[PDB]
Amino acid sequence: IWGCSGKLICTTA
Repeated sequence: IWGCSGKLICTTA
C-alpha cells in the first residue's frame, strides 16, 4: 500500500 503518512520507512520497491 503506497502510502507515506508519517513513516521514516516508507520505501518499498
